[PDB]
Amino acid sequence: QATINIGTIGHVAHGKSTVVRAISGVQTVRFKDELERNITIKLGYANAKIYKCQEEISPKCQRPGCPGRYKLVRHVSFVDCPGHDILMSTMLSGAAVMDAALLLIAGNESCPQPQTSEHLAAIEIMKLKHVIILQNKVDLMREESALEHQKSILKFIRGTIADGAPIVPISAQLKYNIDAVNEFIVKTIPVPPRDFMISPRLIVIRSFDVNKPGAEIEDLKGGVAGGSILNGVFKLGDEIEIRPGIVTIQCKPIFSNIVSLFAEQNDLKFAVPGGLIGVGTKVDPTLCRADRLVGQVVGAKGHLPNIYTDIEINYFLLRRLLGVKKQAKVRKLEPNEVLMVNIGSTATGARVVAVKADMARLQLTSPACTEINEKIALSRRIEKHWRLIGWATIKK
Amino acid sequence: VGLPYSELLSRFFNILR
Repeated sequence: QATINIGTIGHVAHGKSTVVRAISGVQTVRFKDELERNITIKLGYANAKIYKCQEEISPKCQRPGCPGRYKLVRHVSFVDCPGHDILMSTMLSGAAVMDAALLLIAGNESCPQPQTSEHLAAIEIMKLKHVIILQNKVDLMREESALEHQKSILKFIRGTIADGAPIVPISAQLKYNIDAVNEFIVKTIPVPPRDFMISPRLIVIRSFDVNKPGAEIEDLKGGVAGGSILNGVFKLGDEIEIRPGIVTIQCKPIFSNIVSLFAEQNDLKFAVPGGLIGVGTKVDPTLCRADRLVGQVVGAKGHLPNIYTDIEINYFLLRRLLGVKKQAKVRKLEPNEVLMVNIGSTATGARVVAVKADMARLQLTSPACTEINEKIALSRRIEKHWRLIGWATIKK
Repeated sequence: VGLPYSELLSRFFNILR
């Protein structure tokens, strides 16, 4: 199945979807009539092939001269998030689901673009320094201007946790120069190991009913959860608890036996981790209605994640903020103020109980589940929409 | 490195419509 969760990052109206299309052919759709013209809310999904010519996009070597057929390397799946500074929660969720990143910078649009920088920062925070950098709108720029842009980018990427991350000049519309990108996908991104015995944990980003308009109820379908595994091969025929729960104010975890564990385009026996998977469960498709299973944790039955509202956070912050042009000073965190705490996939609205030296105690208005220590990206409301302040770990 | 990139860029420039 899908071997490595590779994410796509860039500015809004630059062409992440376009890039995906160029790579795979699989469309992110762009939907709900708002997003048909403009920008997606959900993650965009695509399945790209790597079968190398060693003597590729398709498993045949008729194209690159030598008739010695395309030698199977990998199959990779995309994690394409919204690159808008309003919808950052989704991006954050994607980030602690990904194994590696793909940057997208346009030629004619500037080098210190705010959103892109923010994305980069997020990636750095959440252990995602494996970034393949792509020059995108180069089918517009001069023989000198492009070079200048590249130089500027290089200059920028000197103090960042990205040091010598590779840059490729592609056209997402004209279909050129993606060979290099493909090569890098095997070269610069090795897949981090993901075993059998590391306790099975599924991180849900999407809720899906496949209940088509027109059918009869004597021919029914269950609930499908679109979520990623980063530990534990889920096999067909297992019982599950989804632990952030269902709301009564108290919450109670949801129990579902596996109908299917579906990856690629064809349903499989297994779901080997480091991939984003559509899990058919006996759970109602009415709870998989639109975007209900977003930021929920799934464990195999006989397991104890903990649903915390009162949290011990170890926090770290910036000197100067991101999301804006206008990079504003980080004023100190203020008590009993609504922050957004992004933990793996959750985007919970939290109130500050205490501020110490490097630790903070937080109240959650919506309960999140901590199994391990859990990776956090933090966010705040200063300029209406949510800006990225810093990062944390749950000290548990 | 931005010089195994330079070659790529050159190639791209060569094969534009």
